[PDB]
Amino acid sequence: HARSTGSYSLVTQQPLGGKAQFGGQRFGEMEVWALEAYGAAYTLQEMLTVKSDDVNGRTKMYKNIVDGNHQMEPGMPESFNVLLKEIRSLGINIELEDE
Amino acid sequence: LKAQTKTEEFDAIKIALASPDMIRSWSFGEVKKPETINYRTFKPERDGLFCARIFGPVKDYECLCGKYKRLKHRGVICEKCGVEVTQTKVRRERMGHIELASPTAHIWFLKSLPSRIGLLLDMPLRDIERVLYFESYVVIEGGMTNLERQQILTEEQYLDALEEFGDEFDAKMGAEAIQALLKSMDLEQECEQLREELNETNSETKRKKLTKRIKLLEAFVQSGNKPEWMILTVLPVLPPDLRPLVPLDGGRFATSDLNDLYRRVINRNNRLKRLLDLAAPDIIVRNEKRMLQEAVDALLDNGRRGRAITGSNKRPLKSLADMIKGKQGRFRQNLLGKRVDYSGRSVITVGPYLRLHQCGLPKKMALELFKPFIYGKLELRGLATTIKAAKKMVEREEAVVWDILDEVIREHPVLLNRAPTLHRLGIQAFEPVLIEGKAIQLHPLVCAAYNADFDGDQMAVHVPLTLEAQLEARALMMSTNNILSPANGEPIIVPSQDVVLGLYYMTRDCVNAKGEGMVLTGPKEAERLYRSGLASLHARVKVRITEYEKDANGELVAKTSLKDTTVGRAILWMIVPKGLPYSIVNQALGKKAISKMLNTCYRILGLKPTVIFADQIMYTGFAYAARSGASVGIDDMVIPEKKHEIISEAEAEVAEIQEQFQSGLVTAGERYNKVIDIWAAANDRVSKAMMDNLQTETVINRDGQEEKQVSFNSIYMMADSGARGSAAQIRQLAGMRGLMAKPDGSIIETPITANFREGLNVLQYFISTHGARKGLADTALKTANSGYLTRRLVDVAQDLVVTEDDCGTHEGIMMTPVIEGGDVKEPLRDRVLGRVTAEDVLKPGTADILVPRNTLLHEQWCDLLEENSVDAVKVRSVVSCDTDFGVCAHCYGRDLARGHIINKGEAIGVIAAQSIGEPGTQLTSSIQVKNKGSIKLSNVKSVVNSSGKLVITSRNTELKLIDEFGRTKESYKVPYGAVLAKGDGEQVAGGETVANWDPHTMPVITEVSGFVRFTDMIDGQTITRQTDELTGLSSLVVLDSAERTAGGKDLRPALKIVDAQGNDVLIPGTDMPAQYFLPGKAIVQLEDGVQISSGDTLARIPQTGGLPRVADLFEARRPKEPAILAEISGIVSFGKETKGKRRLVITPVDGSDPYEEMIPKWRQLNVFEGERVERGDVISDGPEAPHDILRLRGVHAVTRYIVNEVQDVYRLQGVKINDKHIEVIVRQMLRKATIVNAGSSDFLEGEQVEYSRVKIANRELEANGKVGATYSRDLLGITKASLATESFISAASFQETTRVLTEAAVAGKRDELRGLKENVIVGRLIPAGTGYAYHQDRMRRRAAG
Amino acid sequence: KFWATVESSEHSFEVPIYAETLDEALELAEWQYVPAGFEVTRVRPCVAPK
Amino acid sequence: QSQLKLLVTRGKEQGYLTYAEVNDHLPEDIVDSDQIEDIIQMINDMGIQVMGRTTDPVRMYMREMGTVELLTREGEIDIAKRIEDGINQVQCSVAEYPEAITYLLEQYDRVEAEEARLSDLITGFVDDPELAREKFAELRAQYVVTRDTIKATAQEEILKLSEVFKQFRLVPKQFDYLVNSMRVMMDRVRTQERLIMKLCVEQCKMPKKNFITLFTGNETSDTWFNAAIAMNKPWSEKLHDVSEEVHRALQKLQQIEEETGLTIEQVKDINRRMSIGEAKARRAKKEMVEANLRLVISIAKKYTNRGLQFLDLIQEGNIGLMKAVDKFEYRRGYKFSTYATWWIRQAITRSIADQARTIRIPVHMIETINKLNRISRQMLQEMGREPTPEELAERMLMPEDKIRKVLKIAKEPISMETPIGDDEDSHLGDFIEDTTLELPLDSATTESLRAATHDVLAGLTAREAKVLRMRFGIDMNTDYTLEEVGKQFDVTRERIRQIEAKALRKLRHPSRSEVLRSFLD
Ligand SMILES: [Mg+2]
Ligand SMILES: [Zn+2]
Ligand SMILES: [Zn+2]
Repeated sequence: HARSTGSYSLVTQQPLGGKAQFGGQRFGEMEVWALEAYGAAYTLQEMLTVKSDDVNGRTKMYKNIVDGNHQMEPGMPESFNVLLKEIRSLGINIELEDE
Repeated sequence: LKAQTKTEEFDAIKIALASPDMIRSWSFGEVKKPETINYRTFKPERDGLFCARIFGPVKDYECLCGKYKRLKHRGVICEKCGVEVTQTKVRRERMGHIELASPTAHIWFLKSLPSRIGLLLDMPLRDIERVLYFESYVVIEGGMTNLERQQILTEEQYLDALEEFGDEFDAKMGAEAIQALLKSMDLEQECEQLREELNETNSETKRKKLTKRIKLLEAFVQSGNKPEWMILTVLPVLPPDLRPLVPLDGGRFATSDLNDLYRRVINRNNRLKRLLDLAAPDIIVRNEKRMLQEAVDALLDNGRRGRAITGSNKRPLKSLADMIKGKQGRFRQNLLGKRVDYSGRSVITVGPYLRLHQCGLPKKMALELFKPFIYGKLELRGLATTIKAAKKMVEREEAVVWDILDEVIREHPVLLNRAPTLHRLGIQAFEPVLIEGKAIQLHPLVCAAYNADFDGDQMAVHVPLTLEAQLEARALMMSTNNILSPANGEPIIVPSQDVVLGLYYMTRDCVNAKGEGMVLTGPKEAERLYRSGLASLHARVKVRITEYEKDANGELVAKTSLKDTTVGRAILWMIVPKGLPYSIVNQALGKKAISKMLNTCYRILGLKPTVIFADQIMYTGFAYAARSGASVGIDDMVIPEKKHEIISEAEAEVAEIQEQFQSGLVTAGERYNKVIDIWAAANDRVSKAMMDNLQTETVINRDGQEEKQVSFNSIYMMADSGARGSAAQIRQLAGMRGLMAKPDGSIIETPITANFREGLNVLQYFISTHGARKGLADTALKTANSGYLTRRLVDVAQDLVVTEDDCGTHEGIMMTPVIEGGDVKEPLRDRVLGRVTAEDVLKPGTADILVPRNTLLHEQWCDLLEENSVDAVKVRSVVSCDTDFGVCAHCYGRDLARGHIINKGEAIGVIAAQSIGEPGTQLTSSIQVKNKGSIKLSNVKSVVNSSGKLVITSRNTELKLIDEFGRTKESYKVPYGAVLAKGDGEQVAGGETVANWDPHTMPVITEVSGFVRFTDMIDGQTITRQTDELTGLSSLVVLDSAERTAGGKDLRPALKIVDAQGNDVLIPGTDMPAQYFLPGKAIVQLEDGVQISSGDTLARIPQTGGLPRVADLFEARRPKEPAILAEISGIVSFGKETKGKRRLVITPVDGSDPYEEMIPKWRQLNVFEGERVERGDVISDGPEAPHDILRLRGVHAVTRYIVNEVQDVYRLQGVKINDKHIEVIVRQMLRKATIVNAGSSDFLEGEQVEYSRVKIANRELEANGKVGATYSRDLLGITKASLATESFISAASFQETTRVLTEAAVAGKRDELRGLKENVIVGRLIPAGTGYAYHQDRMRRRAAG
Repeated sequence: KFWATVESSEHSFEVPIYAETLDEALELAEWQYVPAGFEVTRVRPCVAPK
Repeated sequence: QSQLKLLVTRGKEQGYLTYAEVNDHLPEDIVDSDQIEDIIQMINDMGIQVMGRTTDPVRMYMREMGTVELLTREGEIDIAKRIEDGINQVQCSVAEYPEAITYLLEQYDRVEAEEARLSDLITGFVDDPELAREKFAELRAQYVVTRDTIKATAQEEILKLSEVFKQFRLVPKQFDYLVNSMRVMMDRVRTQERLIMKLCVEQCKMPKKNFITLFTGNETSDTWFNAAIAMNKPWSEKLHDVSEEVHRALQKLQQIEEETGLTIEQVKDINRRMSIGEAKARRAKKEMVEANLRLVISIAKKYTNRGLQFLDLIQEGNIGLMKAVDKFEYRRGYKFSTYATWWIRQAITRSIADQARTIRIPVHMIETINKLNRISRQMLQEMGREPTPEELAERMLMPEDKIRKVLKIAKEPISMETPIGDDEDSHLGDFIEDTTLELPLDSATTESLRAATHDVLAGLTAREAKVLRMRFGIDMNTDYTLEEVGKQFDVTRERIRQIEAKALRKLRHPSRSEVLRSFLD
């Protein structure tokens, strides 16, 4: 199997089995540890941000990929944002500070 | 310049309690109705859980009613139904709220482990719940009256108290009461009173439990929170898109349980609001309030009250707490993994035509993968009109797009990964090579790193999109960039199976063959001789070779000579580059030497030559292995001809012991052991028979009768070369296989006689079955265990990363060879190499510095230390590193996939945990010197006897063998009462007798000489009369103080040494006399009046392992039967024993206050009852507690205990792990320290060594002259050490989510990130490696102007 | 205080026992340990050079 | 007599306990981290587990209502008597308020003037539009006879005024508004009274003993003001400072005597009387409900599994019981039990009809579904398998094509957290694809198409580009009407419409048209 860009989940935006065009490979904790052991930060970021959970990051990437520009303009993965909302749904106030 | 308002890239985070107004801030509207959609034309019902007015439009840039449908209309709110026209994405954003009728307790803060409301109010939980449920009234601000404040009342009591005082007294009940309690509370005044109270009563418990609470209180004050907010007024509602109503095929819908819960809460709240306006009786409204509390609680966290069930479904509905926690143990979003685009996977295979930097990538796969790159690259050159056209082109698979794909594939690396990732090598970058097929082709030399077989394992591919990811993959994760194991410097690219058999069959030699004795001008005509079928591969031949050496400074020196070698080796020499001496390939080249070849090649020439060398080696290996025609037949396994006899004799042996059991000559339990011993002894005979009949068995001839050499037998070549198979395995094919054991665990006394080559009857197989089953189960379990250990290890280390460069400390540890048992279970050059010196070491002749100060010790340096006889080198370690919150490079070391010193920003903790966890799947009476050297006695007090011998009077005594070179070879421990035929500085030979003693006897000897007196020994009381019936020589046996009579139990029996005059001979050089008391069950030697001398015994007294062992070690678990140590240095004493136990009174020669402890007497003692023992001495034997080591010995002692023990576990399994990683685990373990003195922080507070030291070192100057406080280092288990983290976001991962979030919330914790895990969760660059620069720069921009 | 060494089940450990006497520490240990089916092995006084 | 042994004993007999229970009972000497965390290991080695008021209100409510004494056949009559005595008292209190009568008369002036309906002003009096039009004139007459008696003979006519006003059954909303108006007026009276009070006792220094002395009975006149301050009292001469404020604020106080047509003395009396009556009423009625709280539970036990919780049922049913107590009259002889039963049952059913659904459906829908559910029962084994989907509604009185839709929406949505196959963390909603999302490929093609169309528009004339962009929403907000285009373009009408067709033709040929042609896939 293999995938470039495919359908995404509704609740949290993530690659998903799509009509049998197959969902993306799961990148697990031990794999994250492997990326951490190596000094490669960006590969890990793009791994768990742009290539997966970033709703803007994905498209804003793809456009650059086809534009011949290899970069990334990351953001907050939809996961952690959903978690911010879920936590803030209680009497718990969690906010981002400074500049 | 104006600071900021809108959204830039944010720093850190803050978590705290939310005000009702703060809640209403997020809310864009109130949800006043339980309704969801319209039920016909499905649309959000206004003021419902789903609403366009409150939350957002159902369609992008379109009003709900449909008035303004144009993308032009944006900030306009529709007049019919107010809905701002904006993207529907805002339905994932906008919050809401609910105005509650009556106050409601937040279940998290009520039901938390400490119960935050409770300990804030100092009010018990039971009473609080009693109030909330309207079970009883609680007074609030009772003022001056008959009753106190927190005091609770009942119906009648409250009525009566009300009848007495209407005013100046106040009491309520329910949630409003707790709210009033919290609101009325004055933190300040309470603090003051607590401070006044803390200073009066002096008691441990009182002031401890007081200071803890006042700490918590002032923390809550500084937090910024307020008690009122613990009781919910407004209830926030989550965005609808996070609890979608979305439809499904067949018309059916699906929605989150949060809709059910929220709907219930809204319904009951509304009903309460109605009942209040209806003026319902109390019995009703109370019930409704309780129902509201229950509903809200069920919404926030379900399962803490009733476990409410969802509509039409038995299964309990999932609450918000369950939304945050998730499942599968402790995992929150990106830990447990996640789906990733630009990725794939497939079955894997061979392809040895590959080069170490490349891998076969299926055409279709590469197409679908780089598909977005192909799109742009097509219309970049102009081959496609637009993007759509490009899509159609690759969709039609037009012949051009292949050649267009070859462009994008060229320099763009891909990531290859396997399923059980352990060490960082589990993910390696290669260069894509287009391949026709659906299978992924992998380089053979990497198969060791991946631990991947060809039996249908699958691997996954990932595409490094961003430029930085490409360069990261190429300069870091690249295959050729890691040739070495992170665990140890040894090459991981070492040839595996077929290749080593090939090079083995090459460099092997045969006694007589074609071209024997002939001479050749060089390797060229050697290979030319072999390839022509003229000369045989293996034959003895002298050839002219030119070997080089780099021995000149930075320069290659050329030399040429005639070497005596074999044709095959000479052919192989065509490969080996430059400076390597011909002596490297001149051997048989097993799997070992073939690896050291690559190693040395890397430590001499460089990286590139090592890589190309490796590729060439693999190529020639497979080539000649193919040429070798090596096979395996049934006749290749040779069964010993003598085997059938060895059985018979053994089969006779048991029969002997079978008859003696019938005649009663031997007992059953003895018979079993005899039989099992002889049967097990037969196996060694058969096995070491077949080996001899295998290895040298080939008998050949050269111009004469017969000459024998190593066998060319195939299976043996495999076993010897290291290709596959081993002695234990070949043993099962030819000789008998083992002795099996029933599930009981006991071993059966009828071993399996037949082997695999022979047939196996029913029984034998059936018996082998249990072994098989338990084997599979065991391995399958040890996988999980290894995984868990790895997890705990990564958790305890993590954020530890190289930060500073050189901390510049002379501190470190003393590196010496392990010297275990007979000889050197691990050398010095290993534990030394790759580790920079702490201070300049000296030659035996001093004032000469070979290695200056701190310099990384590489191969040449260690070789120089090897020239000299030096047995010890002081080495800087991570545990001793002075750098706070990290490790300096000059401490850690070099070792890495590269030979150079460790880089700056590399995360060492992670690779440490990985290096320790990866191999962990493989885990489960007289001194005679083995070598020739000179005797050296270490730490011993002894005396010379009347027999001229030497008897040791010291319990702790060491015997080292120091040869003429000055190096320590043998090391042993010599018990008290041992007899030495030698002395310090003597001379011995191999096998020579040095020390002798008896295990069952603990002889009590005498240093001085004279007659033997008897004091405080009375028959029937202290002692007892017993005379031997076989001799008549007797002794009066000392009766133990447990079994003695009424008044004789109080006397301590002794043997006091007297001279001719009848005086007391004193202990030499002291005022203190010599009298040696005797313990219980201690039989004497000579009676009263009988004269003795030195060395004569006064009386002679009678007498887990594997992976979980490592687990126990790292967790610092106290053993079951710990060895007791002397807490204070001094002379030991036995007081009057009490209550089934025994007092032990230590007597300090130095100061004062003789310390006494309770030791159960049943435990066999060690320490001489009448002698002095230093602190840390063994009062009894057995396992030692790590805490005891840390406390009674010290940090350097305990770290050595850990490292040596765990290495004792791993090295026993044949596993190489550098001490470094374990040392970092240790560093993380002892990180915490508990303060003793004061003047800055609290008294008994456990606090970080880094924190404390960074404080006191700041207080040694300025401040007060020194007000700095003392502490004590504390040993924490890896899990307990992992429990401590500054970042609450990181803690919310592996710990319990609820508790962490709550405790962090009440405190107002500000998570500054700075750590790895927390930055991974929030999805930004890791504060290490590549990203380390970024986070450094920002860290500098922060806390500055 | 006094560290009392209690051993039971599959393993052992030390627990703080506060008291004014070693003997008293032992009694308070046992009274607060033995009856639960826990064995009382050892009793040690707390040193801590200050 | 051991604390630890008690902890372990509970944790042995039960076998099984939670962290909190262990934290509740701990050795006197163990308060800290390793002293508990290890004790857990101790306990989790043998008898292993780790994780009065019973909480659940099903109990507490049952007990709290279990206290209340059951009524007697005669006691019901006592309580109902207390009710009657209570209410009609406040009704008479309303009838004695002039503005209450005048309001009714004015609103009826609005009724005959077609500014409002009858249903809002009345439910009928003791009972027709004509009969209403007359009876109202009777009321007005009894008003206009008492209006002129304001001169000791009036107390006689005020009775009859009360009588005729009492004969009206007002719409509950209106009655509520009347009572509200009265109490609000009283609050105004208290505003002025307190304002005048604080300017003497709380400021001007003078006792409430002397202040209320001349206050009661006048409060409007200067008898207590202009005839007072000269009295030579310690609190007398101090009254000169604020003498302006009180006298200025007194105007409204005597104005209330006009607006309400009652002296300040009378107002407080009337409204207080009404308060007494209302309080008496509610006081009896609650006592009536609390006795019948059991019946509600007994009824609610039938409706349990219909998708509402037990306590929800008993609470809605309690509301029903309250309604029953409100609308019941013992004079009818109807047994209160069998009466209130229907009310409680009605509240229950009506509530379940509403809040038991994620998607709330109208009542007639629920009923219509019910009938189909019942019909599908009889033909189940009668047809040998089950009645065909298109044979149900034949017996129903409707077009019969409804069966589909009715059978469709009725089904409740499936929990999104429902565990799917493999029994893993895989849940249903995890497999829900996002359709509403625009795939990145298309989003890129859109950008490329924007640039492309822009390029093609860069090839035309300035005016052709301008007009073709203006005809559509190209690079602009709100595409303009063909007339508006001309309005911005000067020359107008059929002119512009031509250029459009002139542009399209130039962009029709496979030179300029070939670039964006492939977008027509
Ligand atoms: Mg395998
Ligand atoms: Zn609208
Ligand atoms: Zn350092």
